[PDB]
Amino acid sequence: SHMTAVTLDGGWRVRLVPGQEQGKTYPKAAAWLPAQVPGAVQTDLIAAKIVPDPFYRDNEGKIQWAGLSDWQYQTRFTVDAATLKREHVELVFDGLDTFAEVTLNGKQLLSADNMFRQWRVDAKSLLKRGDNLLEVKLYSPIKKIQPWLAKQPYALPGAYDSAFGDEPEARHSSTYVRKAPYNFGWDWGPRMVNAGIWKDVRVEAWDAVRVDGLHIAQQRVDAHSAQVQAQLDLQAGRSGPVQVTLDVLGPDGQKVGQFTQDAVVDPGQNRVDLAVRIANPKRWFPAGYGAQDRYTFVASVRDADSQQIKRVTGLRSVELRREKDRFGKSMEIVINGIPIFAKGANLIPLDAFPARVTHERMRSTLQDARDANMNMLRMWGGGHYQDDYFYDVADELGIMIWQDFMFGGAVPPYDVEFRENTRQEAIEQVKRLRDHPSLVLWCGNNEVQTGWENWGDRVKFKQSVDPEERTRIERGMTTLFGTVFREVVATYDSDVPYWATSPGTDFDGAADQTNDGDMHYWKVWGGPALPVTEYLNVTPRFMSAYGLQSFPDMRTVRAFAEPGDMDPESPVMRVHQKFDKGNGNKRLMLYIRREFGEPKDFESFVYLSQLMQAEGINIAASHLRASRPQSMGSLYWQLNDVWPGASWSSVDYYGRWKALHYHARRFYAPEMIAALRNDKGQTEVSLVSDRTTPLTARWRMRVMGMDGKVLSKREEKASVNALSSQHVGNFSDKQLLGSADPKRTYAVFELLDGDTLLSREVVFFAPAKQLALPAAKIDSQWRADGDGYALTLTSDTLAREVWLSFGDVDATLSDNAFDLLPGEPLTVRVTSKAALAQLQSALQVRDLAATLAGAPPE
Amino acid sequence: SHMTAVTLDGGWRVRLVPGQEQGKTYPKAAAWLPAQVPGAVQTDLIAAKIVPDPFYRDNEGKIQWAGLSDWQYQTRFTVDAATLKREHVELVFDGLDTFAEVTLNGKQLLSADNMFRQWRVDAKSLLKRGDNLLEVKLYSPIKKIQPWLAKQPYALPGAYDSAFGDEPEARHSSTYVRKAPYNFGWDWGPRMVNAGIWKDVRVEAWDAVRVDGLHIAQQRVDAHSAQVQAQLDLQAGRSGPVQVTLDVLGPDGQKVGQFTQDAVVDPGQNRVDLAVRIANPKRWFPAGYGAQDRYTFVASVRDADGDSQQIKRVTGLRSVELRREKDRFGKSMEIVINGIPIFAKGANLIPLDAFPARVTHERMRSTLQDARDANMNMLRMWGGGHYQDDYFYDVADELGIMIWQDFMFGGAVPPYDVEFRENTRQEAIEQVKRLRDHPSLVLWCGNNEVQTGWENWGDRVKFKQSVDPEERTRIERGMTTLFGTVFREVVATYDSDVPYWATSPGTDFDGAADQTNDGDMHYWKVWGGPALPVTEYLNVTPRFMSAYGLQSFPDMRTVRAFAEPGDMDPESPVMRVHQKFDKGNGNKRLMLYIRREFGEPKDFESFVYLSQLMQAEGINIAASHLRASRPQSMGSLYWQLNDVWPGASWSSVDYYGRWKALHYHARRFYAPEMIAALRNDKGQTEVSLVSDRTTPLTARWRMRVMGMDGKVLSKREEKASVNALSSQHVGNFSDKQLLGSADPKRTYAVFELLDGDTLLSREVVFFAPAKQLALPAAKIDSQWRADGDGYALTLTSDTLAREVWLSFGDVDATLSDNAFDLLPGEPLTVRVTSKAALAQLQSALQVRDLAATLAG
Ligand SMILES: OC[C@H]1O[C@@H](O)[C@@H](O)[C@@H](O)[C@@H]1O
Ligand SMILES: OC[C@H]1O[C@@H](O)[C@@H](O)[C@@H](O)[C@@H]1O
Repeated sequence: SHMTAVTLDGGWRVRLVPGQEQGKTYPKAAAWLPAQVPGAVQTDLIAAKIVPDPFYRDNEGKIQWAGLSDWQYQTRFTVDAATLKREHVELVFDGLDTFAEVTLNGKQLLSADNMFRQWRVDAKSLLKRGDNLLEVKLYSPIKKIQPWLAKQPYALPGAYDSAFGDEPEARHSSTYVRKAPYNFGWDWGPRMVNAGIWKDVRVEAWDAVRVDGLHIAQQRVDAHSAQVQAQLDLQAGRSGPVQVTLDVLGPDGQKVGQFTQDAVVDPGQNRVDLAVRIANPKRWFPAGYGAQDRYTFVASVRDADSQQIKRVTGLRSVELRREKDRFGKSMEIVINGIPIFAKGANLIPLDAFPARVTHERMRSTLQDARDANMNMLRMWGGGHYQDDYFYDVADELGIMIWQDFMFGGAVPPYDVEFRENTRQEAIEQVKRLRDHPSLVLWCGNNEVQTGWENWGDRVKFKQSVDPEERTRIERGMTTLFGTVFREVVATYDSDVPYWATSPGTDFDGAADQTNDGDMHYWKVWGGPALPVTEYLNVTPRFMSAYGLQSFPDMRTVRAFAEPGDMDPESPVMRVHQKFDKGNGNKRLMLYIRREFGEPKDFESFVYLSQLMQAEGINIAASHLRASRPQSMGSLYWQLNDVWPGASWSSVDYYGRWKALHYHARRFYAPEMIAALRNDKGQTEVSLVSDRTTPLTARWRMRVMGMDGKVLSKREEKASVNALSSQHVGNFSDKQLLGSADPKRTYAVFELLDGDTLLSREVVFFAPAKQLALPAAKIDSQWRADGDGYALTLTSDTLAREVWLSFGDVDATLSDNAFDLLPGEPLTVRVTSKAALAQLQSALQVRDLAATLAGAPPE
Repeated sequence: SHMTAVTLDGGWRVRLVPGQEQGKTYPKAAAWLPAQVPGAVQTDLIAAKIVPDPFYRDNEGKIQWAGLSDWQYQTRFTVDAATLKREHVELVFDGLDTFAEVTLNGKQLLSADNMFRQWRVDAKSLLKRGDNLLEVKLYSPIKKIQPWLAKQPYALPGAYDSAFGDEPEARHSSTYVRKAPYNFGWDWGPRMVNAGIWKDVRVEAWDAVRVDGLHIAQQRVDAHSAQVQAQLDLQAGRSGPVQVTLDVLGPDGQKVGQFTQDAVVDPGQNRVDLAVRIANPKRWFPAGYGAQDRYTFVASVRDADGDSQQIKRVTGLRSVELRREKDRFGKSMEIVINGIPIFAKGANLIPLDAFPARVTHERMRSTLQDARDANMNMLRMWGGGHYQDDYFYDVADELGIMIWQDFMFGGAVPPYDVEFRENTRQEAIEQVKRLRDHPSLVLWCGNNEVQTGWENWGDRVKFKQSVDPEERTRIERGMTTLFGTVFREVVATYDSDVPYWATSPGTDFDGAADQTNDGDMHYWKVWGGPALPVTEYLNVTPRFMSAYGLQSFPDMRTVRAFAEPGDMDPESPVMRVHQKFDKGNGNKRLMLYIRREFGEPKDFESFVYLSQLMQAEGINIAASHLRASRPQSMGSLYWQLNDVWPGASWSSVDYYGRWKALHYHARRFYAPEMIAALRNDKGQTEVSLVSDRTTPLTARWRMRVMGMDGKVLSKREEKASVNALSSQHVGNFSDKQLLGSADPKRTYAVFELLDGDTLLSREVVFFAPAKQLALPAAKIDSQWRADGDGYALTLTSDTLAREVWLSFGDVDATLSDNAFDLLPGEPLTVRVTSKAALAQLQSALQVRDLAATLAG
């Protein structure tokens, strides 16, 4: 009949290839173990209790040997009556990580060398009735490449040194292998050089025609119409007639149209195209700009006996607008003719072990983005291309994906074999992902050009080789990221833009400029470690990375640590800090101390760390939105985590929100007031509106003594054009304070519609550690709210950065890390299965002033 | 209703833009003078007798001012009431050379800055009933670019210095303007920095829909079927229905398919694609590999008003593969057409005139027929020229001459600014869309010699090592983007069934340019550089040879056309002006090669003939060697086919279309079945039977060793079976075996390939340079016979006569053969084609041979 597929994900065992030193050291791993597919031998070893959980305390080093070893997977499967007589029977590996040799009933069947490629092999003649034996050998990429690398004239500038000394300094095998770069350890992740059959394996069988894919190519989309072309790829083993029927369903569920096309297919590849025009399309818009409407395209193929394939897709135009203006050349994402200031963050993998990521976690990550008012995530090139399901959720929720190809910043080799291996990966990933409306941009890599131009080790490298070799290496990069990826996108996903490298100017000129293209800014946190107010002096056309570190939630810390470890410079805490080769808690202390002095205890440390991060990023993100149209994007580093540890994330490994993620919802709000005080004692006030209509609204400013008294009060009408930022005042300290003590005085700025409160920013005139913050009495009052509750908070005085917690009880909050103002109640919604009485007793309430009180000197 | 178009080519006049010093110097140019459109102001001046013909003697210099000046074209044209009532009225310029500013009824209309671009402009609101005043101002690219260039930190390497000192040394404006590189002077052509409206101008008007193009996109083609997509590009002003009908006609003009598609168009651009599958297609094949079968696709577009417009494409169904596979010689490079690996046999094609606008269809056709007649299957259209006229490509489709199409970059390092890059991208798009449906265009190529120059030419090396390394990286990046990304992407987007090639010679940016074991090669160590003996050709065997050559002078009639008796000396000022290699001192290099083989020419006419013999025989060695080496090499494109003006060059056919000896030899060394008998410098003669047939060749070959005095020394004959598409070595003979102590100065060997009694191919081998031989004194008998339209001329020599050359003074006549060897006693009949009377022909007939030329 039609094609069939059977998944070979069960019955798998695994062990060390016989003869390795690791087999003597780990004899249990020399014998067969149950193996997960999809999975990793690493997680297989963990499940079998041969090694302890590498995420817990200091166990990271105990599993490093597995990445240095060669592995042998085995399974047995049966092929039945019907299957063996089909005209085609193929084995299909969706993911082999990475250097793989596949054997079927003892005969060599496939060599593989790309974690991101799908491998399809003709199996029919080698199969048999009943028991078949499938074997997959996986070779350590470190062990494989290093002996070859040791013999080379030079090693290309790579990624991170091994903390375990199993690779030479500045001689990294990772740049020579198409494998997720973060597997080799990063500056927020452990070194887990995974080996695995990390995606599904199938037996597939078919007769006359195989349906190789469906793509809805959008040719032009506007409000009047969408002209699309449904493109069907068909493999035929012989020449014959086919009949294709295409059904098109609206977002409402209605029936838009039915379309048919007859064709004769010929042996090999065949393309059958059906044009569809939709009048007055219900287009797909990013979050905050309308509905995430989508159409469904269902095609059937009758050959000489039918077959079904379905594509859900969203109609929209995408333009990367780069227009000359007074700040140079712009960079802005334009969806359905709407210029969208990009609001979001950088997305890294969801786990050190990618095969074990649940749908729930993928969905949760995106819903977190959504709830924090983000409209774009950048999928950073040091990770892996995501699961289909992840992209489904981004389509549904309206989170735009800026999709890096998976180059993380190492300098690639220029040999043809590497290039062509990478091309086929690119083609496969672009074909896989192209029909997701959320995928609006493709980007060749993370930071390769800017590293080559600005990082000391690249600069030293490129000047130490002969200039003729430098040209070869640069020609390699230019071709890979300027031609190969660009052409794959142009061929297979032609309606979306391509970008050579982030950050860059698409190879027009140099990387990382402030008046053209995008920028990653790291002079704050990294490098000279400048004060966070320096963020106010940087304004590129698009900021695609910047950030600050903080510790995860308390619950998360207890999850990888035990009381003996509860110190910023404990061995276990050090292991969980990956920045600045293990001594990055000093950098964190630097920033914490500047604003808050010395934390009283480890609890306050975690909190202050999250405040330092949250308040720092608020400065930058607000500054950038306020600068429109000078800037048109803010993607902070980073959204998420791979493991329990310190990082730049706003949401930790267990989905727990940091203070940053709650602040993010505010500074990314559709209507926002920015009031940002610079180091010159100048406070600039702007009203920002992402609305497509005019905003008629008022704003007010109030100057307050911390003793509770009002000093001055101003209010004005405001008319803000659509999609703009309007500067509405610029106030020196003298103007705001008069002779009032800066250490005892603050300012409140609010934006209102009618008198519904849209946004608020509270301004201070000194580092918090120098303030005379009042001691707040905060009043709790609960109330049923259906399945959840309403918690109302009232403070007699200013309370800064109020943090609500419930110990180990499970409850999430509509808001947290907020300011309370004198006599002004704030109600949050508490979601929890726990009863009112238990949330009563569990509730802990922390604030800045109470936290700073009783603190030691520095 | 349906779109209408009026060509605005009549009634132009032209003059210097007022206010220039040249207006004082050339008062007649300051006044209005008739202008020809298409044309050049240069040729308008010549027609007006304001300057003498720059092709004649040393008149080149007298017209240089015109390239340094700004020009004002003007014409009046009428627009009727109906046109003004169409929904759309546009002016279209197919070609402005180059920096142009267009004005209509005194209002600025269009700025243009690319010779190779088409410019369409909305004109309707500016037009008026009755008379309209159209003006085009053209600005000298030199005068415009040089003051800017002078303020730059460096100038990019590229092109030729001005022999007239009107641009500083190694600071060339041409690099920065999109204009035919050879206009600024080249090493076989004069400096004619043309300004002109050099292609047609039209007023076009349309209502509901404008049909912007038809393209037949070949998806897959084999013997069993061709799956194609007829792609219609429709411009609409308003939303509404269209019905498209498509007729498909086979090579015999009979309908092989009929198709219908309805669609609704919307404002702007629309694509209507019709899938067509042709069962058992009659595919297009290159010359020598079958018929040049073509299908005609006729589309009719009924718009929403119910009006119909027709558009047509004649095309050829064929698969093209650039096959590059690892083998014992490295990595191959061969073009494969309809599954047949074709050894490429041909030459490099340059423009047909220094003034491309006056080239006739007749000259285009004749150029391609010459190639056909010399057994060529491929011309490379070299990037220093211009994209050719539509008609030229039609004729190539017709005759089966494949075109290797360079984009028009000739070797200069280009600047890396975005504006230049995007200007060029639009030129690429427009050219690829215009040319894509010619089956003859089988490959697109980024440029001529940019990479190999950058890597191997002293001035580029010096230049790139002199700038800051960060600047070197910026320039290299600009190149790699332009030639590696932009052009590749245009071809992939708009002509995706043909291969793209970043640069000739090269490896497509995989690695370095000009390798012997990967990609193609331009080889110039013979003629150029160290100037090696021509037998060194036997030592050079790249995977594909896409340029190489030797110079010669043009036909004596062509020489007489541009020089007078007083000028007939190779070092006369006039002959030097017409020698453009090495700053006019190329006759030194020419004499080097001539003297090496033949000694000192007797007189000037002997100099011309020996120059042609030197070139013919030298190229013979190389071309024969490359074919005999198959599959090590899989292409021979010699530099060059043709000329842009009368002068010394590497061409085999001169500016007036007169065949040189090389062209007659080319027909022999490119013959489908060929015997190669090649003696190297160590006295070893390798004999190969070369067969381009797609079937086994069952044949015999033979050899006869002869004394100059007529005696027969030895003979041997042998049956041979030659595989399809192959070269078979069938002997290697030392001088000792061939000569057996006979004097090498007094002995020759004849090699022959036969099929049955039919002689297919003959090679005559010698054992010493001609100037060392004891060539016998030949007595050549000639006898004429009427042959219907023309005449049969039978020549019979009593001794060997080498390289017999037939001519008729200034009497016109063409020959079926020339520059041939006569063997003692063996008559050769040549067909003589001529309007002239037999009486005049017999009277004018001159017979030259090598021994008599060398006899002093
Ligand atoms: O250093 C924090 C992060 O900053 C980003 O810009 C990239 O360089 C990442 O690879 C890195 O992990
Ligand atoms: O030197 C003769 C010719 O050689 C070719 O390879 C190119 O370099 C041409 O530009 C040149 O005119």
